[PDB]
Amino acid sequence: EVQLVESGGGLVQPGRSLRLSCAASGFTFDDYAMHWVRQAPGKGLEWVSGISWNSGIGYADSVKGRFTISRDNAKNSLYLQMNSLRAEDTALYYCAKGRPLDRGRSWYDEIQQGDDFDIWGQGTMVTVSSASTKGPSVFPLAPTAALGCLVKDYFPEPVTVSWNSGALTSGVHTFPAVLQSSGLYSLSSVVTVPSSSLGTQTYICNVNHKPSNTKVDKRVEP
Amino acid sequence: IQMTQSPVSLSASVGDRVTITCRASQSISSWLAWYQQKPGKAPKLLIYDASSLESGVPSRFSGSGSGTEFTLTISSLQPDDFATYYCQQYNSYPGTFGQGTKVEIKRTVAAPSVFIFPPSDEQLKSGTASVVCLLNNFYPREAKVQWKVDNALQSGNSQESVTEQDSKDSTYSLSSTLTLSKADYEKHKVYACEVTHQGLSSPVTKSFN
Amino acid sequence: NITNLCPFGEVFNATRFASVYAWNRKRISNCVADYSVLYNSASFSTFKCYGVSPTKLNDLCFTNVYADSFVIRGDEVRQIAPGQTGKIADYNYKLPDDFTGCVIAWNSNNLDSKVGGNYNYLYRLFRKSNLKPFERDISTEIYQAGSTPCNGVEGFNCYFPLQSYGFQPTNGVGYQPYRVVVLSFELLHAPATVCGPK
Amino acid sequence: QCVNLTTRTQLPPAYTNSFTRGVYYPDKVFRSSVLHSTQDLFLPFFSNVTWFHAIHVSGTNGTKRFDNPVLPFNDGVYFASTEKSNIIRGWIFGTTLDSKTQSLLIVNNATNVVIKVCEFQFCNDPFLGVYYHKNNKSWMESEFRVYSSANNCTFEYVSQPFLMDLEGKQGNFKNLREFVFKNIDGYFKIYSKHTPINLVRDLPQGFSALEPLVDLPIGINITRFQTLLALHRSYLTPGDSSSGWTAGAAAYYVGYLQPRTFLLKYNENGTITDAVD
Ligand SMILES: *[C@@H]1O[C@H](CO)[C@@H](O[C@@H]2O[C@H](CO)[C@@H](O[C@@H]3O[C@H](CO)[C@@H](O)[C@H](O)[C@@H]3O)[C@H](O)[C@H]2NC(C)=O)[C@H](O)[C@H]1NC(C)=O
Ligand SMILES: *[C@@H]1O[C@H](CO)[C@@H](O[C@@H]2O[C@H](CO)[C@@H](O)[C@H](O)[C@H]2NC(C)=O)[C@H](O)[C@H]1NC(C)=O
Ligand SMILES: *[C@@H]1O[C@H](CO)[C@@H](O)[C@H](O)[C@H]1NC(C)=O
Ligand SMILES: *[C@@H]1O[C@H](CO)[C@@H](O)[C@H](O)[C@H]1NC(C)=O
Repeated sequence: EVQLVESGGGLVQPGRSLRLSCAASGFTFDDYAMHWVRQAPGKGLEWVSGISWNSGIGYADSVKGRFTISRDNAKNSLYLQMNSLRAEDTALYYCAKGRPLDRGRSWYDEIQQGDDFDIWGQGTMVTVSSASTKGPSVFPLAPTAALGCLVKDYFPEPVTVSWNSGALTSGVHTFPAVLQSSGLYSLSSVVTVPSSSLGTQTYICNVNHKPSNTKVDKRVEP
Repeated sequence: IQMTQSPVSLSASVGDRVTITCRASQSISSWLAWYQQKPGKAPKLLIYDASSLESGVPSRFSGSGSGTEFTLTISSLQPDDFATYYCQQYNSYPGTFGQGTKVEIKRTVAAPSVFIFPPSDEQLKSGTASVVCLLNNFYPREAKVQWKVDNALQSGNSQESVTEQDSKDSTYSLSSTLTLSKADYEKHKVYACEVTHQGLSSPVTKSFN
Repeated sequence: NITNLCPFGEVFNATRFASVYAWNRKRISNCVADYSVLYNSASFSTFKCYGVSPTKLNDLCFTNVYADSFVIRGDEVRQIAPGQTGKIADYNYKLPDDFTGCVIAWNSNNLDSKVGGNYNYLYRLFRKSNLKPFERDISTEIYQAGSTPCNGVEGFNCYFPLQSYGFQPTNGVGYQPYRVVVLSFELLHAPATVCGPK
Repeated sequence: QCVNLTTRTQLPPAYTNSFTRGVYYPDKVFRSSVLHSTQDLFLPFFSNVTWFHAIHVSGTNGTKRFDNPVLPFNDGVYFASTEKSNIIRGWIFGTTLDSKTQSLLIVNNATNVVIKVCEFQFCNDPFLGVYYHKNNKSWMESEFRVYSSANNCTFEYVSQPFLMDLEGKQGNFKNLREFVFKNIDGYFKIYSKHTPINLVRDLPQGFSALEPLVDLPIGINITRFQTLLALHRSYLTPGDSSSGWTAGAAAYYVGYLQPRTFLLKYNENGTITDAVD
C-alpha cells in the first residue's frame, strides 16, 4: 500500500550520532515534502524537521544543526542524520509526508501551509541511555483476592510476562513500565483468583526479556 | 505559535455528540488538521484546513472555527473512536500540535479493589526493596492514591502506572510502587496506601506490618 | 503549436533551494522550453552557456535536461565553470570539463536570507576524494584525515563534513545568496523532447 | 504483494489465422484514393496468431481457469481480445519487469487511461483489484496487487482512455479491444481502434486498418510483456487471495511483427482497403 518503512533505530548512547531512513512507497516521493515528527513515550506528537520537494526547511528550536535532514528522490529514501543526541530526543520518530502537492509550490504567495502530515510511517523507536541492556530481577507478589509478579530493573523495553506459561488470561494485568528516575525500567503484572483458590492451586509467573532473551520463571505462593 | 486544546480529557458513552476545541496563541489563519491516535499506533488524518473533509473517514466528524479557536465534534459514535486527539498550527514552520485530550468513552462508576503488597524474601535480599499498592478494576481514571509511613505520607520515593480501559470491562487498574532501600525500608513497621475515587464514601486504606 | 512549457518556474521561482552539498537534481523532460525568457529577464546576476551559446538556443532540442539547483554565496558562483577548482567544485559540485548546457545564478538575499542562523543551507568541507561529474554525496559519514577514524566522535581530525553559510541580512555584497540552476542539456541517444519554441 | 493466482493451468493454447487485422498509418500527410508503398514492421499476413485464454469457464465449476502467459516482445506486437466485459486493463511491457531494469505500463480506470514507464515490481500474476468501497454500490480500483513498487522512474501521461467503454450489453461483438505496440528508433507507438463486429467468435474476412493513438519518447528496449486485468473483487469472504476469483471470462490474441512492405489502396479520408506480398 502507500506505505512508509523506517529503520536505523535502537539503543544509542547520549550524543552518539545516528542516521534514520524512510523508504517511502507508492506516492511520488519525488513531490511531497517529508517531515520527521517524534512522539515522546506516551506524550504528544512533535515536529522535528521537514524537507521540501527539493530540500531545506527549518527544524525544531533545540534541534537545529545537531540534526540534519536530507533525502534522495533518485532512490526513494528520506534520511535524518542525528548528532549529539540529548536526553529529550528519546522518542519514536515517524516519517510523514506533507498534505499538499508541493511539486512546484507558489513562488510568492502568502501561505506557509500547516495543515499537513497525511501518512505516518510505523515509527522507528530511539532511546538515549547510559546503561546497558539488562534482564529483569523478577520478584513475585505473594497474597476474589489477587497476587502478582513484579519485574524490577529490566532494560531496555520490552519484556513479555505470562502466567503459568499463558495458562490463565483472566485477571491479567499488563501494568505498563515506568522509566525509573535512576534511568532504568520496571513494571509488574497481577491476577485475581478466588481466595478459595489460595492454598489449593499455585501459579507461575514467567518473563522473557526480548532485547536479550533472559528468560526466567517463578512460582508465586503466599 | 502554539495550539492548545480546551478539554484535558473526556469520557462520554457510545452514541453521544461531543466537542473538542483548540485555541491558539495568535491568528493562525484557518488551516488545521485533526489527529486521532490510538494507543501505540501511528496517528491518523481527520480534518485538513480546519474545516474540509478528506476521503477515507466516516462523515461523523465535524470541524469549524477559525482565527484563534477551532472545534471538532463527533455526533454518532462507535467503539473505535476511543482514542487521543490532537490539533496543530501553520503560521510558520515549525507548526506543532498541542497537548492532546484523550477520549476513553465508557461511563459506569466503579469501586476499586485495593491491596498492598510487601516484598518477597529475595526482593529484600536485593539490597533494595519495593512494595506495591494495587487498585483493581475501578472506573474512571479520575482517582488519586497517596501512601503513608507510620504517621505521615510518602512522596519523592514513589512511581505510578495505570492500565487502559479493557475491551470489555472499561475499568482502570492502578499500580503504584514505593521503591526504597533496605536501610530506609527497615526503619519502620507499617506501610500504607490510601485512595480516593468517585466510587467511595471515605478514602480506602490498606496497610501492613 | 505552443501549448505547454517545461515546469521551469517550479525552480526558477521555487520557495527554497537545496544545500549545494545535497543539491537537488530536478530532472526535466517531456516538455518544450522558451529558453529566451529563461534568459531575457534582466534579473539574473549570471547566465553562462558552455558547449552551447544563447544564440540560436531555441533551436536546441535535447533528450532531457537535468536542472541541478542549489544556493551558494554570490561570488563563489565562479566555481560553477567547467574545469574550475574550489570547494563547490572540489567537494560539492563537479561540472564536467566537456559540459554541454547553461548555468544560471541570481541574487536572493531578500528570500533565502534570515537572522538566527538558517541551517537550511550547507556545503561539504572535509572529504577523502575529489568529486565526479554530476555526483551527489548527500550521505554524511564524518571525515577522518590522520591516525584514527572517528568512531562517530567529532574532534580533531574528526569534523562534521557539512557547514552552513548563514546568509545574514547585513552581509556584504560578496556574501549574497545566489540561487543557482544548472541546466545540463543531455542528448544521449533517446528521442529529443525538450524543444524550443516553434 | 500478490497471489500466486492460478499457477496450475498450462494446457496448450490453441492458435488462429489472422485473416486480416492489424495495419496502421505511418504518416500524417493527407492521402487520397491512390495506392502507396510502405515499409515497416508488420504483423505477417495471415499469421499464426497465438490465441490465449483468460478465464475460460468451459468445465465443471471446480477449477477457475486462467492462463495469462508472459510473452516476448520480438519487434513489437499486436494485442487483441473479445472480452465482452471491460477487464483487459493494460500491459506491462519490459524485459526484466522489475527493479534495476526499466519497463512500461499501460492501465485504465474507466475514466481515463494512464501511461507510465518505470522500474516496477511486477509479480508473476499481476492484476488490479476493483473492489467495493461500501458506498453507492460503486467501487475503487486499487492496483497494489500488480507490484510492490513502481518507483525511481520517469514517464507519466494521462489521456482519454485507450479502452473506450461502450454500450454493448447485447452481445455479438464484445468490442475487440485492439492495439499495436511497437518500439522502433527509441519511440514507442500505439496504433489501434475499437471494433464491435457482428461475427460470433473469430476475426473477420473484412478489414479495418488501425489508427495511431499515440507516439511516445520512452527509448527503453522492450522484449517481453504480460497483459493485465483488474478482477472484480468478490463480496468479501474469508479467503482474500487464493479464493473465489475469475469474476468475468474471456480470452485474448497476440501476434508479433517482422519487416515487410506493401502497396496499400488508400482512399480519400485516410482509408485502407487491400495489399498483397
Ligand atoms: C517568477 O515569478 C515572477 C513573478 O510573477 C515572474 O515575473 C514576471 O514574469 C514575466 C514573464 O513571465 C516577466 O516578463 C514581463 O512580461 C510582462 C508581460 O509579459 C511585461 O509587462 C514586462 O515588460 C516583462 O516583459 C516580468 O519581467 C516578471 N516580473 C516580475 C516582477 O517578476 C517570473 O516570470 C517568474 N519566472 C518564471 C521562470 O516563471
Ligand atoms: C483515474 O485516474 C486519475 C489519474 O490518477 C485520477 O485522477 C486523480 O484522482 C485523485 C482522487 O482524488 C485526485 O486527488 C488527483 O488529483 C487526480 N489527478 C489529477 C486531477 O490529475 C482519477 O481520480 C481516477 N479515477 C478513477 C475512478 O479511478
Ligand atoms: C534507481 O535506483 C538505483 C539504485 O537502487 C540507482 O542506481 C539509479 O540511479 C536510480 N535511478 C534510475 C533511473 O535507475
Ligand atoms: C509463489 O510462491 C513461491 C513460493 O516461494 C514464491 O517463490 C513466488 O514468488 C510466489 N509468486 C508470487 C507471489 O507471485
